[PDB]
Amino acid sequence: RERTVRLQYGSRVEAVYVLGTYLWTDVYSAAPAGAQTFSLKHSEHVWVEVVRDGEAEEVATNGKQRWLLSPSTTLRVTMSQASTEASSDKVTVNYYDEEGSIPIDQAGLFLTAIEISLDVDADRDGVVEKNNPKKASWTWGPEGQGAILLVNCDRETPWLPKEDCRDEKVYSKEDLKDMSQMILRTKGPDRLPAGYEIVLYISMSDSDKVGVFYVENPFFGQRYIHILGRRKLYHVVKYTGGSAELLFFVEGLCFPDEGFSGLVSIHVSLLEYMAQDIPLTPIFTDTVIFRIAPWIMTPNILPPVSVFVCCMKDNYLFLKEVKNLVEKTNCELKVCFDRWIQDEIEFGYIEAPHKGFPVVLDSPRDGNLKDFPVKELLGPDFGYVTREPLFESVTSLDSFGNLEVSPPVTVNGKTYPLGRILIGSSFPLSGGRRMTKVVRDFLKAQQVQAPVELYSDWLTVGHVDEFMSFVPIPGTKKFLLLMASTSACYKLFREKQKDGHGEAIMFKGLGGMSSKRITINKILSNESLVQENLYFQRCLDWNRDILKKELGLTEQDIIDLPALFKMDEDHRARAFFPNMVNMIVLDKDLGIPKPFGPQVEEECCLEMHVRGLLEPLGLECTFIDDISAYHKFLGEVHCGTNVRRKPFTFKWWHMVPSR
Amino acid sequence: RERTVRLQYGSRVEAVYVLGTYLWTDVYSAAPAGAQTFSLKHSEHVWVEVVRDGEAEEVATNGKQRWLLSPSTTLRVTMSQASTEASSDKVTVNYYDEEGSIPIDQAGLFLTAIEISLDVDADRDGVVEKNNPKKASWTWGPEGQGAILLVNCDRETPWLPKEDCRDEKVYSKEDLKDMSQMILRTKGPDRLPAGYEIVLYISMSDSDKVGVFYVENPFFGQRYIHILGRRKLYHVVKYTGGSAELLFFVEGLCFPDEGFSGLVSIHVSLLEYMAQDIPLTPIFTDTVIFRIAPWIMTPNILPPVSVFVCCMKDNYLFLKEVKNLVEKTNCELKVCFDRWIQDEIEFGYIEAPHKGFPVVLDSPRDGNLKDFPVKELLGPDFGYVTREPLFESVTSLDSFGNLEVSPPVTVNGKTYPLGRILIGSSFPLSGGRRMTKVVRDFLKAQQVQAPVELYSDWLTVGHVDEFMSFVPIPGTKKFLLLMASTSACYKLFREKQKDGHGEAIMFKGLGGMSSKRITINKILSNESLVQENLYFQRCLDWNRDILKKELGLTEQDIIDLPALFKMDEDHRARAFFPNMVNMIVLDKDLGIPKPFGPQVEEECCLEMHVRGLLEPLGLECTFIDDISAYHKFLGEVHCGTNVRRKPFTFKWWHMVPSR
Ligand SMILES: [Ca+2]
Ligand SMILES: [Ca+2]
Ligand SMILES: [Ca+2]
Ligand SMILES: [Ca+2]
Ligand SMILES: [Ca+2]
Ligand SMILES: [Ca+2]
Ligand SMILES: [Ca+2]
Ligand SMILES: [Ca+2]
Ligand SMILES: [Ca+2]
Ligand SMILES: [Ca+2]
Repeated sequence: RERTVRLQYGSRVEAVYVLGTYLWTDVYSAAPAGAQTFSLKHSEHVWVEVVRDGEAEEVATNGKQRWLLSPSTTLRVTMSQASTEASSDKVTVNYYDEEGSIPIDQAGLFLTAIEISLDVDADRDGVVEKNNPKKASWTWGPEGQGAILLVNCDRETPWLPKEDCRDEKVYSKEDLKDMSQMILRTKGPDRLPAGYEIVLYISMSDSDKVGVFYVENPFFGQRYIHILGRRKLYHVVKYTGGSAELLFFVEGLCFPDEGFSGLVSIHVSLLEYMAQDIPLTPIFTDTVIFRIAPWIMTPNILPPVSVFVCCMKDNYLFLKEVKNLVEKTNCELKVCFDRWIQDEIEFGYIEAPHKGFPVVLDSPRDGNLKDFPVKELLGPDFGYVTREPLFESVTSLDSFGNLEVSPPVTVNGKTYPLGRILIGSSFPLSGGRRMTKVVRDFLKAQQVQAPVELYSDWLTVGHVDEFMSFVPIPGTKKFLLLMASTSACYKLFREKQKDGHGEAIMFKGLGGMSSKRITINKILSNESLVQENLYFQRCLDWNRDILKKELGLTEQDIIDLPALFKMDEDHRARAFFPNMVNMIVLDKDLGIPKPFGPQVEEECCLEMHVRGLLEPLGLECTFIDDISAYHKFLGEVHCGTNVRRKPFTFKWWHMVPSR
Repeated sequence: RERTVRLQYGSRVEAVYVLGTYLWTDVYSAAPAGAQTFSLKHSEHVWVEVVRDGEAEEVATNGKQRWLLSPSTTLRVTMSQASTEASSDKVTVNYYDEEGSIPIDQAGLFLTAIEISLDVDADRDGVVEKNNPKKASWTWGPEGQGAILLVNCDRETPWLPKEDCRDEKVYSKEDLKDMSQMILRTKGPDRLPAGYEIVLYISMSDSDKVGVFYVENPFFGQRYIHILGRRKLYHVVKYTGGSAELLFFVEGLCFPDEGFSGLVSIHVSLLEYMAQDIPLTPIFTDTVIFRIAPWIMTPNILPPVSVFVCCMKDNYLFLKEVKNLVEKTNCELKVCFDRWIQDEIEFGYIEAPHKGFPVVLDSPRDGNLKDFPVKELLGPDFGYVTREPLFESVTSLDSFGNLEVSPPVTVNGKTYPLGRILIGSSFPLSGGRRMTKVVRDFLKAQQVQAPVELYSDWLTVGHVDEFMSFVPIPGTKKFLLLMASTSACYKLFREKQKDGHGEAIMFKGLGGMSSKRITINKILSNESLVQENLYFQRCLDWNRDILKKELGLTEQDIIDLPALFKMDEDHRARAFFPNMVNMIVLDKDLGIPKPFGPQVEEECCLEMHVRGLLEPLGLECTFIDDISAYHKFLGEVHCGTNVRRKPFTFKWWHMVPSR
C-alpha cells in the first residue's frame, strides 16, 4: 500500500507512518525556485530509495550523493519497525543551486512509525491470528476464510424476558462466550503525535446487525462497555504505547434474511486533525468482515438428544408408551401438560468455530389461535428467533408440521451436506395456500439448506409431515423416504377381504366409534371414498416425483406405508385413521401412531404389515396410542412431539452454496 | 426425469407421456386380490422394462413371459418418439391366479407421446437452439450460459412520450428487434387428449420485470398480443398438432437494482384437468431463465461517436474552437443552445447477443433547479433510464459530473474488463455530502463496473470531474490518469517569478477581471491562499492514493496538471482559473479549457506547460475558450460537453463478477 506524502516548501513535515504501507515522497515541490540538485540524509530505521522515472536506488544514511531535481525523481520511504521513545526517525533533503556545494535550503520529514491491526479469527480455528491477509473478505468452502459471528439469541439470566441481543447491555460474563473476539493490536511510542486519534466505526446499516463490547476491570468489578452497535456508529480509542492489545467482543443481532446477506464489517482508522470545522482525514484504515451464522434444521437421521412431548395430563397410555420408547434410548424425555410443540416450534441450531447452541424458530401468530409467542424455551445456550408477517395473513401452512428437512443428499452431482428444507405449498396457478413469504424468505436466506416446496395443499391441515418422513437404515449411512400410500392400504384391505376377513372391525376399543361399526367390507364398498383416495394417491405420487427429483432418490429409497383419507368440502384430505408416517424417530427405534386397523387373529393388520416392511431393515417399531383417551378418532391428533437433535458434524462454512 | 403412473385396479389408465421423461408404473395395485403372476404386451413405440427390486429387463411386444406379483416388481416405460394419428401406443398387463394360464383380469395404459420444449438462446449466439440443457440456469463467464434480455427502454415511434416498456402494447414491428426470442416447440397428434392444456406462466414478482408478445397475422395486418407481463400471469396456449413452433418475443421492463438481481423466469406446464373446483395438476413443466442486461458506462479511452455540446448561442469562440477540434476527428458535433448536458445525463449502453444500443441515465431532480426530467433524447435505439429519490434529498453530488468510469484495469490480479465506475463522496465519519442511495444502489446493482467512491466533498460543487480525467496514450493500449495539482501550479509560478515574470498578468483580455490586476506576484504573496491550496493538495493526494489502490496504478501512470482553487465559507474549493483536467477527450485530440494563465513572451505559461507534459506522448492539445463571452471567471463553467462513445468490444456476459 503506497501513500503520498509531500515535503513542504521551506518547512518541515511531520507524519505518522503506519507499518505495512510505504510513502512516495515528492521532494521537488519544496525545492526553492532555481535549485538544481538535491541530496539527502536519513536515520537508521528509515529506508530511503531515490526513484528516477521508475528506477529505484537505495540510499545511505549519510552520503553526499546528489541528483537532479525533477518532477519525476521522487523518494520511496519505508520503515520496518515501530518507533519507540528512543527513536528519532527522519529523512532530511538538502537543495543546491547551480554554483556552490553548500545547501541553499532544506526540507525534512519527521516520522513516527506505529503498527495498527484489527484482527479476527478469519481462519476459523477459534483463536485470533495476527493480521490475516484475508480478514477483509469472506469465502465459502473448506479452503475458505473469514470470521464468523453468532446471533446472540439465547438468554444468560432469567431476570429479563428478552433474548440477549435485544439490548445494548451485557450483564453476565458468560454472555461473552457467545461472542466473537476482535483484537486491535498496536505498537508505538508513549503517545500518538499531536493531531491524531484512532477510531473504530461501523456503517449506519450494520448498526442494527452487531454490537461490540469492551471489558473494563475497574475497582468494584468487571464491567461491559458497548462501544459500537445500535445508535453508536464510532468509538474513539484510548491509545496506549509500547506493544498493546485491546480485546473486543462482537455479537450478531440479526439472522440473514431477505435484504440482508449476513455479512457485516467493522473498521478502524487513524484520523488526522486538520483544523476546526474541517473533517478529520482518514490516514489509514483497516477492515474486518464477519458473516453471521445461519439457522440450520436437523433431519431425522441425526442423533436424538431430547424428546419434547405435549399431551393432556390424563392421556396415560400415550405417556406410558412414549416413556417406554424413550427408555430404549439415551434421550431425555421432557413432558408438558395439544399439538403446539410440533406445530409452533422448530428446533434448529447455530454454530461458529468458538461456539454453538440450539435455537428455536417460533411459528408466526395469527391472532386467532396463537395470539402470543412461545418464549418459554428461551434460556442459556437455548436461543430464540421468530418472523412475523406484517401484512400477509397466517394459514395452517405456516405451522411447523409443514416444515421439515431432508438428510444430506447429492443431486445431479451437487452435494447438499446439510440436507434440504422441505415446506408444503400449492400449485403455482392454483390460488391455494402457501407458507407466508416472510418465513419462506427467512429459510431461503439461510442458504445452506436450499429449500424445496412440495405439494401439501391437498390436505385439510396442509402439512408435509402428514404424508412423509425420513428414517435412517440401521448399520448403514443410508436412509429411507417413507410415504403415506392409499394404494397400499386398499391392496391390503382387499387381500384381507379375499381372505375372509371382510367383517373385521376398525377402531376396536374406541367406544365413541362403536356405533359406526366400520369394517373392511364397509370401507371397500364405499365407492365415493375409493375415488377420493385414488385422487389423493395422485397427490402423493406428484410429491413422490418431486422428492425423487430434488433429493436424488430412486424407488429403492422409498417405503410406502398404508394410509387412508376422507375428503372435506374443499376437496382436501384428512386422516381416516391415524397417519403412521408421522412418527418419532430415535435412530433404530420408531414410535408409530397406533392405527386401530382391522383385527385379524387379534392383531392389527396395519401394525403387522408395517412391521413386515420395517423390521427386516433393523428398525424396531413401537406403536403409540394417542387416541384412546379420547374414545374416538375424527382425523385430528391431540398430542405432539418434537425431537431435539445433535448438530451435523459437517461445518456449515465448509459448504459452497450456489451463487 | 422419472414420473409415477399407476395402473388402476380393474380399469384402464390414459396418460400423456412427455418426451424426455420416463414412467415408473405400478402394476401390483391394479391386480385383483389373490392374483399370483402377471404378463404384459406393448406396442411398437413403447419400450417396457420389468424392474425387479432394482434389476431391469427389457420385454418384447408380445411375449408370454410371467413374473410374480410383488410391490417391488414394477415397470419402467419409455417412448422415444411423439404419437401421430397412426399411433396406438399402449401397454397391457394381464393377471393370473394360482391355477390356470388364462388371464383373470387385465389393466392397461394407453399413451399419447408429445414433445414440449420452451427454447431460448442460452448459448448467446443470437439463434434459438433446441432445448439447451443449461437453459434453466444462468452462469457468468466465457464458458457461461443462459439467455439475455434487454430492458426495452428506447422509443420506436415519437407519437407517444414514454419508453417502449412502460406499457403492455407493441405498435411497430421494429420493436421486436429489441426483444429476445423464446420458442415453444411441440410435436404430437392432431389434438391433446381430453382433459389437458398447455399453459405459459410467470410469477407475480416477475410480472413487472418482463412482457411477452406473440405475433398474429390476421386478415387486416400483423398484430401483437401481450400474453404475459403486467397483470397477466399466465396464458393458455392454443395447441397445434404435428411438428409446431410458437414464436414469442420477450422484453425486459426493469434494470437490475437494489432487491432485483436481474434474473427472471418463464414457465410452460402441461396441466391435467381433475374435476371442477379442483386445481389442475401440473403434469410436466419446462423452464427458461433470462438475465436482464446491465447499464454500462463508457470510459474516455473508447472511440468517440458524437460530441454533444451545450452553450449559449452567442458564445462564438467556444463554438468555433469546438467545431475545429471535432473536425480533426470523425465525430459528429451536436449543439444545443448551461451545464446540463454534462451534469444531467450520462451516456451508457446495453447489449444482448442479438442487439444493443445507447441508454441515457437521467440525473435525479431536486425540485429547485431541475424540476423536470430530460426525456428529449429518448428515441429509436436511444434509450432512457432514471432513478428518483423517494425520501433522500438531492445534492450537487448527484449530478453526473460526479459520475465517471475508469478504463479497463487489473488490480491485485483481478480483472475489471469494463473498468470501474467512480463517484465522489465524503469521509465516512464526516457528515458530509454523498450521492443519493437510490443512484448508488443502481450503479452497484449493474455489477460489471464495480463502483469505487472517491473523495469529492472538499470541492464546492463536489464533482470528481473537477479534479481528474483519463486519456489514452496514442499508439499503445495504455492510458494515463490526469490529476489536478496545486503544487505543480505553485512550482511553475515560483519559477516564472524567479525568472523575472512576477508581474505577468492573468485573465488577460477578460474585461470584467481587469480592475483586479491579478499577477503571479499577487498570487504567490497571498499567504492564506497558499495554506488553502496546500490543504487542497492533501485532498487531491488522498484521492491519488485511492485511485492507485483501486485501479492498480503506479506513479508512471499519472500526470499532474497545474490547478489552483479558492476556498469558500464551508472550507470547500472552487476553481481559481478554469480546471484544465476536465477536457474533451477524442482519442489523441484533447479539447482543454483555456486557463487564461500568466502571459510570458505572449504565450500562456499554463498552456505551454501543459503542452510540454502531453505533446511528447503524442497527445494533441487544443485549448477551448468558454469564458471570454462572459468577460470574467468566478469559478463556474457555463458550457458543457458529453461524448457518446462506442461500446466495449468485450462482452459483459464474459466477465465473472465477485459473488
Ligand atoms: Ca484463527
Ligand atoms: Ca445484551
Ligand atoms: Ca448469550
Ligand atoms: Ca450463551
Ligand atoms: Ca417440523
Ligand atoms: Ca443460440
Ligand atoms: Ca410497448
Ligand atoms: Ca424498442
Ligand atoms: Ca429499438
Ligand atoms: Ca459524467
